[PDB]
Amino acid sequence: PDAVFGDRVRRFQEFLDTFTSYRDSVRSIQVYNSNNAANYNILPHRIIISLDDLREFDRSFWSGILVEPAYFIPPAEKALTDLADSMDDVPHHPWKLSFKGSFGAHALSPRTLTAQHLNKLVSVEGIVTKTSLVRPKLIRSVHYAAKTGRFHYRDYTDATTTLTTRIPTPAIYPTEDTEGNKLTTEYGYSTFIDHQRITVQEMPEMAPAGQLPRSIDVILDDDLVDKTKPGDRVNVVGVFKSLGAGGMNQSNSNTLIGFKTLILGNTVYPLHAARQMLTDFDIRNINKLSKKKDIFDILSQSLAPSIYGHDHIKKAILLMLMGGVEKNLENGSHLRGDINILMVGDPSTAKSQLLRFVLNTASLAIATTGRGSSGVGLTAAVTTDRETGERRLEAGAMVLADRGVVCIDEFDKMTDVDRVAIHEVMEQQTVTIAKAGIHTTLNARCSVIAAANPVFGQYDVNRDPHQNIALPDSLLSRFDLLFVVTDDINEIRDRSISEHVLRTHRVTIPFLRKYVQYAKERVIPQLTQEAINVIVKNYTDLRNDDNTKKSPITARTLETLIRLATAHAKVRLSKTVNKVDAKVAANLLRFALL
Amino acid sequence: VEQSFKYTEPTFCPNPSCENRAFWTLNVTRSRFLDWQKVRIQENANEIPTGSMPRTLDVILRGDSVERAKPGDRCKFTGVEIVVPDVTQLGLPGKTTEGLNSGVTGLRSLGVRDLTYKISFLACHVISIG
Amino acid sequence: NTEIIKSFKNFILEFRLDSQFIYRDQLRNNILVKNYSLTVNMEHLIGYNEDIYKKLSDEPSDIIPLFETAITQVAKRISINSLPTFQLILNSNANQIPLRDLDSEHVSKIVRLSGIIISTSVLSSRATYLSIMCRNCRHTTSITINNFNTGNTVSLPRSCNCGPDPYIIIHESSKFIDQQFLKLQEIPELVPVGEMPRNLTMTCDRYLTNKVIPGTRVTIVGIYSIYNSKNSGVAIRTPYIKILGIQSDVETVTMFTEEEEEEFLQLSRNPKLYEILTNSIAPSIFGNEDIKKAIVCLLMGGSKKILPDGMRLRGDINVLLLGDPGTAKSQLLKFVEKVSPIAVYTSGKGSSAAGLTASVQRDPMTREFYLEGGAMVLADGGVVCIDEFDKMRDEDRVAIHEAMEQQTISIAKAGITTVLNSRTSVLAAANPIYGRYDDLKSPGDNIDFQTTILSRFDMIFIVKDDHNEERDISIANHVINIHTGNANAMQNQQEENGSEISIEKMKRYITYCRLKCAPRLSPQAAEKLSSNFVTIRKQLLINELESTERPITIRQLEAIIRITESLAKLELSPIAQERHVDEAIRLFQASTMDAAS
Amino acid sequence: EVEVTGIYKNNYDGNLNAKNGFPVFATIIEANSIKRREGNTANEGEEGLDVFSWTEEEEREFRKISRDRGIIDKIISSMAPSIYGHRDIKTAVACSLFGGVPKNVNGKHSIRGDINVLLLGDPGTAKSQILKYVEKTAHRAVFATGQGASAVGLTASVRKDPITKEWTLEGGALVLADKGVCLIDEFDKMNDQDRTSIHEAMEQQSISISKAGIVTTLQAR
Amino acid sequence: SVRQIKGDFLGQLITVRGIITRVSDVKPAVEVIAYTCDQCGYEVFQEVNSRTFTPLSECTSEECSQNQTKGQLFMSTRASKFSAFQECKIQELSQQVPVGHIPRSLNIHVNGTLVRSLSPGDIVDVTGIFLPAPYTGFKALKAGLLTETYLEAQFVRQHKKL
Amino acid sequence: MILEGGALVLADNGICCIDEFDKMDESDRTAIHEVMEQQTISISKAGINTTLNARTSILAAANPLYGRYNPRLSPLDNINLPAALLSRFDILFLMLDIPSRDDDEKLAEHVT
DNA sequence: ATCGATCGATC
DNA sequence: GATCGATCGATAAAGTTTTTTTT
Ligand SMILES: Nc1ncnc2c1ncn2[C@@H]1O[C@H](COP(=O)(O)OP(=O)(O)OP(=O)(O)O)[C@@H](O)[C@H]1O
Ligand SMILES: Nc1ncnc2c1ncn2[C@@H]1O[C@H](COP(=O)(O)OP(=O)(O)OP(=O)(O)O)[C@@H](O)[C@H]1O
Ligand SMILES: Nc1ncnc2c1ncn2[C@@H]1O[C@H](COP(=O)(O)OP(=O)(O)OP(=O)(O)O)[C@@H](O)[C@H]1O
Repeated sequence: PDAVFGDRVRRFQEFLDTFTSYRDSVRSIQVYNSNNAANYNILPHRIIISLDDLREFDRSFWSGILVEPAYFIPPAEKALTDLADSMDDVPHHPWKLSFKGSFGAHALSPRTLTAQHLNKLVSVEGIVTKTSLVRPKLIRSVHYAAKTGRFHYRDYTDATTTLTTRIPTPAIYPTEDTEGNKLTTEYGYSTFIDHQRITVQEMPEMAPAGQLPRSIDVILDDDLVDKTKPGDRVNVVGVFKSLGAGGMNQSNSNTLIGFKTLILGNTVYPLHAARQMLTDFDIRNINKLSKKKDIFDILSQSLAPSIYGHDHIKKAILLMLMGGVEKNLENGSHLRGDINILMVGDPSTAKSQLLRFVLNTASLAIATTGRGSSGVGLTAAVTTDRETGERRLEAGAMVLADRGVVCIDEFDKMTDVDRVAIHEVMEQQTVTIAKAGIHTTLNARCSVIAAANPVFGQYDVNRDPHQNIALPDSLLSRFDLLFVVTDDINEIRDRSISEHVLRTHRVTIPFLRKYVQYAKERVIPQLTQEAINVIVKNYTDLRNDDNTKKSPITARTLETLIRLATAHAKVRLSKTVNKVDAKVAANLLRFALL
Repeated sequence: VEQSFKYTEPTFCPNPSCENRAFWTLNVTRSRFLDWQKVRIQENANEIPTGSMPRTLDVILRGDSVERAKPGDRCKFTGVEIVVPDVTQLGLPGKTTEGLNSGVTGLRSLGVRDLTYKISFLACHVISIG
Repeated sequence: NTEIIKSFKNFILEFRLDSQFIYRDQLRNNILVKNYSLTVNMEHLIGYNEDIYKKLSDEPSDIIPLFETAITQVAKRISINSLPTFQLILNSNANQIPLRDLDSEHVSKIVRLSGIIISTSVLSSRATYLSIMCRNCRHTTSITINNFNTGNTVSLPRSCNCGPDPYIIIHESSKFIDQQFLKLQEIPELVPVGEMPRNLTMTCDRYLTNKVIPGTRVTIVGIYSIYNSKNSGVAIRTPYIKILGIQSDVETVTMFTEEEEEEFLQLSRNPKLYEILTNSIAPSIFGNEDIKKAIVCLLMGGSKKILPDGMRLRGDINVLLLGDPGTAKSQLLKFVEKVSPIAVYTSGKGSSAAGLTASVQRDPMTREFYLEGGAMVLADGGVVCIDEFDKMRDEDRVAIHEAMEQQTISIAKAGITTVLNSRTSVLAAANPIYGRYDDLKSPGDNIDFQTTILSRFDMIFIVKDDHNEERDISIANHVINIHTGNANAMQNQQEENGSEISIEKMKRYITYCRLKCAPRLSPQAAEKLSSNFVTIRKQLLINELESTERPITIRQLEAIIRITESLAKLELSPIAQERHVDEAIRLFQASTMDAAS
Repeated sequence: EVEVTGIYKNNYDGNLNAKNGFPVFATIIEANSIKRREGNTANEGEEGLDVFSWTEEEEREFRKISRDRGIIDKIISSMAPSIYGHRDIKTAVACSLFGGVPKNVNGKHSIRGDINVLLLGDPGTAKSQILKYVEKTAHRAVFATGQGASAVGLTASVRKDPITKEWTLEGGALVLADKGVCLIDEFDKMNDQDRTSIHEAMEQQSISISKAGIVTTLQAR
Repeated sequence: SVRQIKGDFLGQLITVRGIITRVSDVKPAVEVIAYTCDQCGYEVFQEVNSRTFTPLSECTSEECSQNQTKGQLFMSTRASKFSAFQECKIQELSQQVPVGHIPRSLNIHVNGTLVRSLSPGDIVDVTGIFLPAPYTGFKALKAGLLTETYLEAQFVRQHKKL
Repeated sequence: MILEGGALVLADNGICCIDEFDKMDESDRTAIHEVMEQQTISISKAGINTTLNARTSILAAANPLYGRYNPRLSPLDNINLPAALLSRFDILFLMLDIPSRDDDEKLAEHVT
């Protein structure tokens, strides 16, 4: 390599000013790895070259990285490895790149392919839904002759070097080298690496409807494994690459494609459209916005700026979405620290409107729509052979609902399969099944949001208020709040309605989502010896006034009456259970029961 | 003559010193045929001790005896016995330790394999009382 | 051959009609904007020589590559290296033998067809320029694979002791073309005895792909060559069509010429559109003026607001008919199918309502599931049409509730759970409980139990059966005019040619006037509808004191504001007016008192 | 239903994989001709061979039988010979299989070209025989009668795939029959099932369906 | 826990807790061999590789080979010792698992005399050494450099047992 | 084709504690009689016709029907099988609820 | 990648 | 003519959730 190395050589003296600002960063991350591990009684090798600093004073060295990125990456590795030992070697893994920056119109949505930038750089976004296995793989073993006591050294290349077209080495353990020594190999002195195949869908909103969502796939490496949950808005960028032999294999390969498009990539980025950083300024404003004695009322009407009223409902959603704690019993069954509300209403009264705008501020809570299929909380042994001979229990919809919220529609308009499905997973936090394989108790902290319609028209006043839809009352007993939405005619109400549907054809949301996702990580009081005294007076009267009124209650309803006020103090962001929380919890039930 | 249980290749004693065992061509003209069928039998009802998976076997009808055996009736047979293996031929590539006796049966003069032997039955004449 | 080539570089730089010199004057005009393509128009080619056509029309594959190389060389000359190879597009119009010649003489002969494409596939890659290395001596060659007999045109050789197949396919200096495997279905009107139709297979090139959505008539020209795949008895093969040019009809992504809107702007300046379309839409329908106004506003639509928060407003309308038989509720619906850009006709039985939305299956490669079918995935922007909303008792109701009012379905089945987009618009026509006695009893019992489906629709007509002994004889005069004598073929060419609009011009017309103007109603007009509504609820509650129950709710009130947005798309005015909006309520107030009777 | 006339052949391939390999041979029937279903198999020299070939002795003859003055008073009297009865049914049922015209039009709504009679009879008059006799005298027919007529099996239905195939479309009665004969009398338990699938074969004529398959439209007049 | 054992932990010594499931039975493994020729009686010895192996010829020995007549080899059971073998699969504790993915299984083996000391449902931990094994099947069109490893046990520390 | 089972082929001479008596009753309701019916726990499938023992006590908690069990209404409105109750069982209990002023606040203190 | 069979060359 | 060696060709893969009528 003489002439193919001089521009590689010229880069080695060039970009040392580009990491004038990173030559500290490359060594400072590993001196504490030489100090955490030496004093136990941890980070990968990630070197974020900004594209700006390379673009700012180089053109020919820059232009090749977006035209022919197949001769130019093991240059930048080769300078980088010798600037690690020459920095630090005295205390007694090639430091590959990450390559973040901007790109200038390479946001190819994989519904579209390339015709010109094949084998180039490409930025790709979307959602992943495949999440296949994890499995190690060698790169190099170290043979050893026991007789004469001397080692050997051999590398085995694969489709993981990403750029060079190496002659493959399909050998597993080449034994008996040119000697008479029965060979050994110190596998602890060997080295290994892993693979993970994941397919990415299309974000199904900016793809115009003339096709179903397509998909491609990406092979990544050790640094970013177990990072992507199924259901994350991910952003990845790597090289484009074809492999395999096709079309001109030995015989009879007619009308068979032979170029598997792959991506060998880096820098998997989550996005939000957990990463929400905040300075001292905005964290102090929410302390200043924790100060007033009205913030539970201001946050209620600042949520859905299209619909009038229902402030009992509008407080309930924000009370539910932030959620309450579950103190797990030591050597005992934890109770239902989740909360599960329900709605029902005579039709076209926005009972389904507010169920889907919670999904925009979901904070990684992707819900379904409730289609009559088994798979709501199971797998039913879908394996697809897991690349020829492995069986996996691929999770349907409970790997996503953990510490999140879901919502489903048309409860009464289902078959019998979901009725036994929501039976177990409500009284029990988990599910366990051996469909065709093994029992496995995988856990899930989830909470439903319901919606249903009464069958017999406008009959919610002339008949029994209970037994009203006759879906099994085990679920009615396992839920608490059954709001009956009224739509009676008031001549000032509909007059006010008539203008608010006209002024919608043209204190804020991102501050709201930051508030709850900061208040999910602070303290939990649970304790005031007199706030617990007022609520039992506030229950035993209606425990004697349950059959003399419309609805009978149960003993588990007492666990609601702590749980609502428990999260109501989380709105206050205080380590004390106050007294004022035992007044909102009273009258909210008093509207749900009278 | 006398094509055996697998002898789909008559390759013995040509007339001149031509290329013996080089080929064959199954003439549909002079090689006369005969017609047969393969049915399963079952044990009668008044002999089973209990519902203890009543086993069975298989027969072969060779002559004019085809189609005389109306299925689903009490019936009698002739009685010649036979054993038939078929594992190695020209075409397609040929639980528990069934066929464990087969490992003894290896190493014939052609290629080393694991040839089994399963019991079967041949008939010559049928009758159907009832 | 080289001699043949000498006879095409010397022909596609001086062919002309009388002083226009066209083929240099578009090849230059196609090298500036990157397309790299020709349109030869073979019937216009014949002016040189019938022989050079006949060396083409009798023998294939060789001719296409020689022609392509000649064009590449001329393109290279019109410049002074980044120069790709080109592609050809041929087109003629002889006649289309539909699907009948199969093996007799039409093997590797030029042919022209007509069908309806239904099923696209995902893209792929084949190579066209390679660089090949040997194991033993590090030899280096380059082999181009242009045209096909699919692969295995020529294989990698053995030449450079030396072991065989010593060669490999690197990926560092290559180019790639994409194929399609889209499947063509027969246009279902021209094989009539009693039989089901059949299907073929076809692939193509990148610079003429992704030009079709499923649900259209297309004409197509190409080759009838034969491949052989070994995944059936005699050594057989299979048929397929290599295609050349989809010079089809319109798309039915808004690029077109300027004179198409010139007459449209010259027509829209005439303020007589609204009254003339009611005649000019349905030339064989006796009047029915109130219903006919509702169909033109359904096909256009309103808008879609993604207003600066999470939620949105469902900006479209969905009409619903019901009435006695013999009163045009059904034969009108085939008429809206041809005039729509995209239209689907599943009008019967509901067709296993779970299969209306989406379906999965075990797939034969890799034994996996994904999503394939649906009657709502293909009908975005356009309009569906169904009927018989009485005797679908099983699951039609549970399959349209999520499908309507948000248009955001998600399949909860064994694989994916994705919210795929939908912008559909429904339409239906049903029967009451045998028609007559329903309108001579207590005026309920139309849909036997539920009002909840009726509150999702907004606009409802109710036709009836009078006995007007005067106009009916004109109707009996009307049907004998159309049915035989066919004078309306000559009457609607002697009244249409200056006044009315033909049936195919509207298909040109509606796709342009929707996709350009984004309208909004007048802001001072909001006092009108608010003052209108408050007595309608009073007109409602004056009836419920009579022990009468059922259906009017607020969703129809936000449908009238879409109705007044509809004719604004027709006039293409960005603001609305009051002569505009009073005619809209004039259509709806003739379906407000229908709840009383 | 078909019946085939050809030769018999053998192909001793020496390879079979359902049974074991054995000294056996398969069966292949090549054909030389094929004809349609036949009816009333009692003939001796005619009506088994579909001649239907009106070449010389027929077409030269068939004009003078058309230029007479009382043919329509003669044909319908002589149509169904076995049954003397009242006249008007034989006027109608002869008119039914004679048919009209599917007159197409310009880019507008099509016109039904069919005529659909309906009989009503006392239990014991000859109404079950004229429909039986007209099945022979037509060219193609079907006789789906009474109970057991499925609500879908008349029209097209999807038969599921075999072990490596796709969900294909295999129609039943009405797509085969161009002039079909049903017996919708009073199968009341299934009257609420099938009758939503026959009264749109006339109204929205050329009806086809898309249950979990492909959206297509077959044409059956 | 098994969620983080992916990396440099090959060829090492790591204890992992878990829940034992899918207990197989005890089967005799082979460690030495002795083929008999019935002519010279020199029982040939060989080491045992992975789960598939191949016998040798008969004209290889020092007495019953090298002549015009050769002792035809065949095996004998009792002239070779046989060890113990049992296979088990592990899962996770359902509380060290993160909020996301499902738990991950693993393969374990036994040697020596630790056998018949585990049970389905044992909330236990094993301490043992690490080794990947090759696949030796369909090596070209699949399994290029993949590993599908296991761990080899050394010690079990079981807990919570008139 | 190993002989996998549920409870009564492995919980012989022990305690079989069951819940949800109205679940999967097309196979349950016969077999629960077959331990009270003496010694007929068997596998009468197509495989074999062998019969093992039956020596286990049953504790059952049949959940009632919709709403509270109306005590003014008749019993056996929520229980399924009368034949098990008449002689194949011996004694019953019940868990009725009455609103009480004194006991429930202690019960409130029992849970708070 | 390994094993078996067939063909060619040498003794 | 027979025996031995070398080269070329052939041999190993796996299943069990949606959807139809039916009782
Ligand atoms: N009570 C209300 N107040 C204000 N707006 C309303 C109300 N009810 C309905 N709307 C309007 O109706 C539109 C959509 O209503 P939506 O479709 O959610 O009814 P729905 O809850 O789906 O009824 P159902 O679930 O019974 O079908 C919204 O744009 C909203 O502005
Ligand atoms: N208003 C009308 N103007 C002109 N022709 C009409 C009208 N109404 C019906 N027809 C004619 O009726 C003929 C046949 O219609 P068809 O038999 O499909 O009616 P139908 O479907 O029974 O009516 P409906 O749709 O009410 O059930 C058509 O050729 C059509 O021309
Ligand atoms: N007018 C008639 N001329 C000759 N034969 C007749 C006449 N009426 C009845 N028959 C004879 O009576 C027999 C009984 O059959 P018939 O036609 O009465 O059944 P049907 O009552 O029409 O049955 P269905 O009511 O189910 O249609 C027939 O075989 C027919 O030959």
